[PDB]
Amino acid sequence: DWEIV
Amino acid sequence: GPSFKLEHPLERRQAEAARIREKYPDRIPVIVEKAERSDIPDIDKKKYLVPADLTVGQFVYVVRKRIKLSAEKAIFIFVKNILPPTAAMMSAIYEEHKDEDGFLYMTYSGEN
Repeated sequence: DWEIV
Repeated sequence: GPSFKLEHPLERRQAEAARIREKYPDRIPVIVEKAERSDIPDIDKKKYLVPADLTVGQFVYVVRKRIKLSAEKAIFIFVKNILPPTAAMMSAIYEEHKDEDGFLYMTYSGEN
């Protein structure tokens, strides 16, 4: 679960 | 405090790094965790995929949006206890400081 900046 | 390496052995970390860097080739995977000695609140999210040319300062703002602090309270983000330059690109920080596992580890604190 990665925050796409 | 820093927990990602506590909670996952090298093999799982490297595998996740490889997975994500293949899926997003131009992004830098960053792990942001609370500095060991700080009582600042938790941030909403630990794992960030950042564009390579995002600046450090733009990233600090990104992180500050994911925490609840009264307006007078400070935040600081460190890489291996160095305060990086807000004008630097995340790509340069990654080159200097990336971990063996492929991630860039940063900490945040209410104290500098």
